[PDB]
Amino acid sequence: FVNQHLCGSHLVEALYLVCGERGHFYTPKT
Amino acid sequence: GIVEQCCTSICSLYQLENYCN
Repeated sequence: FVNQHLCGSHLVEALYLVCGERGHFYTPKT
Repeated sequence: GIVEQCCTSICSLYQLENYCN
C-alpha cells in the first residue's frame, strides 16, 4: 500500500485493496 | 466521512479500512 492523497476512482481503488480483495480472498479458521 | 479523511490530506490503510462498514 501507499500512504497518500486519494479521491474518486483512486479512493474506490484503495477501498478494493484494503477491504474489497479481502471480500473474496480466503479466511482461515480461528 | 472517507472523502474528508483521504481527499483533503494523507490517509493510511489502518484507518481507511474503518470506512468499509
